[PDB]
Amino acid sequence: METVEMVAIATVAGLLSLATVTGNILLMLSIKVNRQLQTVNNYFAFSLACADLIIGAFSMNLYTVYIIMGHWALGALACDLALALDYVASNAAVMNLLLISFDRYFSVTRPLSYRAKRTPRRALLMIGLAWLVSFVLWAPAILFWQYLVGERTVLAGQCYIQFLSQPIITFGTAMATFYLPVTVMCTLYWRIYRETENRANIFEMLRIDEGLRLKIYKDTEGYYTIGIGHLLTKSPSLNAAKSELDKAIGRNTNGVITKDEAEKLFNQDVDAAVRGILRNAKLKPVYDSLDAVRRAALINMVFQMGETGVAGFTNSLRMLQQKRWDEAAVNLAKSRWYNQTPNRAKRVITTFRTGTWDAYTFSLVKEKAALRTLSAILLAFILTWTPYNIMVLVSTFCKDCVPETLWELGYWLCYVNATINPMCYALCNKAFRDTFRLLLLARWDH
Ligand SMILES: CCOC(=O)N1CCC[C@H](N2CCC(C(=O)NC3(C)CCC3)CC2)CC1
Ligand SMILES: CCCCCCCC/C=C/CCCCCCCC(=O)O
Ligand SMILES: CCCCCCCC/C=C/CCCCCCCC(=O)O
Ligand SMILES: CCCCCCCC/C=C/CCCCCCCC(=O)O
Ligand SMILES: CCCCCCCC/C=C/CCCCCCCC(=O)O
Ligand SMILES: CCCCCCCC/C=C/CCCCCCCC(=O)O
Ligand SMILES: CCCCCCCC/C=C/CCCCCCCC(=O)O
Ligand SMILES: CCCCCCCC/C=C\CCCCCCCC(=O)O
Ligand SMILES: CCCCCCCC/C=C\CCCCCCCC(=O)O
Ligand SMILES: CCCCCCCC/C=C\CCCCCCCC(=O)O
Ligand SMILES: CCCCCCCC/C=C\CCCCCCCC(=O)O
Ligand SMILES: CCCCCCCC/C=C\CCCCCCCC(=O)O
Repeated sequence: METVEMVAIATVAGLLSLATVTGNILLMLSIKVNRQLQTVNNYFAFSLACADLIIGAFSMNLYTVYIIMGHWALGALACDLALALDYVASNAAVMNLLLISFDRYFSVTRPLSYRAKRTPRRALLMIGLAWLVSFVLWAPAILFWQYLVGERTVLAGQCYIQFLSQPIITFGTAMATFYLPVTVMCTLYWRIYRETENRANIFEMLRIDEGLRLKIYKDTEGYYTIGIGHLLTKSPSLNAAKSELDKAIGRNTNGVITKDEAEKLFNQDVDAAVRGILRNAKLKPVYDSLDAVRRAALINMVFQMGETGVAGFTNSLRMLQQKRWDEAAVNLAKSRWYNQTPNRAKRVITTFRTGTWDAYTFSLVKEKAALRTLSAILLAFILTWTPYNIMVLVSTFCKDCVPETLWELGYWLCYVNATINPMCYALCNKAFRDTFRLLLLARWDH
């Protein structure tokens, strides 16, 4: 290799390493330095940042020395240990994306029953096991394959995994580290998106009908409440209500909360109501029969009158599961419920009639930073790891088809995932972008 090429690769690969080290350090420090970022899902973001910091600092720079020198001059032990660090960190990154996806999946689908398991202690447990499973998966086969075969077939001046020499084995590892994780995460995301728009529609429906209060108030019974009828305490103390609010939110609210904190509290309530419906023998068959829109109209009724109240509408409930909506609408209107809240009752009854949201005027689903970040990091993994996995795919159908130059470039693209991951957080999350900016400006000063 020419000296002109040596300096150029060193500068470009060196700046890439610098951009990767900085970005993942900013991500780790942002979570450390900012309280608003100290959340359960960001424990996984920090864990992912640690894996990407190893890729940037170690893997990238060692790969550069290997390319520039044209051979491996550090010995077989140094080779096998460096391969172990590289594969274990790359797999720990994939396993961390799986932890982010699953946590986000359960927190949206099961907000009540999962956010009782969703502690920083359980995040740390899942993180450690992800790093341990990653090590136990790659490191023993990297170091001991030569001993099971009876020969080290990797030549001196060469560094690669011996068991990956056959393309089908490499394809097997690609199925387990790319194809299956990606299919699992895409399926998890489509469920997360569908649930989010479903839950947002129930929130906007009840916001119109019941009303949203961002400050502590008293309900009809005189108990302290917040949001869309979220009971804080039965205790006749405002400080007891404020303390129960801070325990539920995770911050010193002082009796005032945001719409998103009021939506999170409402989604636990939807889960509590849906648990009741499925446990009630009179509401369970009708709810199972109904579609997503009519399910929300039943939830609306439950939120207003209670479990037994809605169960009192025996003939309307029968007509709704028989798909005779015009008939069900007649019986629902001839009630004390319609007489008290005519505007709200008509809107609910129309929802049961049409099966649409026409009685209300709903906006498209507001994609929150969490959903957007998840989609961005998933697309970042698919984009940067696709070239290498296509190269693996074609190598199974054609022996030595893939040029050495292409393996080299596809490996570099895998590494680029570690560079673009902190960018996904900065583009999607305002709090990350401002903390990254704050930290960079603070470092520039002094
Ligand atoms: C999920 C497990 O991970 C993978 O399936 N991966 C797919 C792409 C290949 C990638 N690396 C790229 C650098 C290569 C290299 O020569 N590294 C040294 C300079 C010699 C030892 C250090 C080794 C292979 C690792 C990540
Ligand atoms: C050489 C060091 C580079 C490392 C920087 C850290 C990576 C994070 C930065 C990239 C994200 C870009 C931020 C711009 C936000 C624009 C928001 C938008 O319009 O959606
Ligand atoms: C956080 C993970 C650890 C980061 C440590 C980074 C060190 C790895 C970088 C590679 C360059 C150093 C390798 C020296 C090889 C040259 C010696 C020789 O010519 O034989
Ligand atoms: C209760 C399920 C057991 C979870 C054990 C997870 C093993 C560690 C590896 C991490 C990545 C694997 C996929 C993520 C599963 C997490 C699901 C959960 O939150 O329980
Ligand atoms: C993502 C999974 C792909 C990784 C492939 C590895 C599969 C696991 C099997 C490995 C068998 C080798 C274990 C090493 C045994 C050590 C023997 C000894 O004591 O010398
Ligand atoms: C995200 C979906 C992307 C679709 C994947 C299809 C595009 C393939 C990607 C390009 C890089 C692969 C390079 C293949 C080189 C092997 C051919 C050869 O023998 O020279
Ligand atoms: C990540 C930003 C870096 C900027 C992109 C430019 C660097 C990538 C390209 C350089 C590698 C060389 C590719 C051309 C093939 C040369 C063939 C050969 O080496 O035999
Ligand atoms: C300061 C660093 C300058 C940036 C590098 C320039 C990158 C431009 C993009 C195209 C890829 C260049 C690859 C060179 C091919 C030469 C082929 C060879 O002889 O190996
Ligand atoms: C021309 C297609 C572009 C493919 C993108 C590959 C990613 C490049 C990013 C990192 C820069 C590393 C410098 C290139 C190393 C030289 C390898 C070689 O061509 O022999
Ligand atoms: C609120 C604070 C956030 C704390 C989150 C802690 C998560 C744990 C992080 C991962 C550590 C994984 C181990 C990394 C190995 C590095 C070893 C090395 O330097 O080679
Ligand atoms: C986990 C802690 C790791 C500690 C770092 C150890 C660094 C490894 C040092 C180099 C030893 C190289 C082994 C020599 C094998 C020669 C084989 C050959 O050249 O074919
Ligand atoms: C025991 C289950 C009964 C269902 C609760 C509904 C009680 C009806 C009366 C009060 C209206 C309050 C406003 C709506 C929010 C209620 C939240 C909830 O308790 O799930």
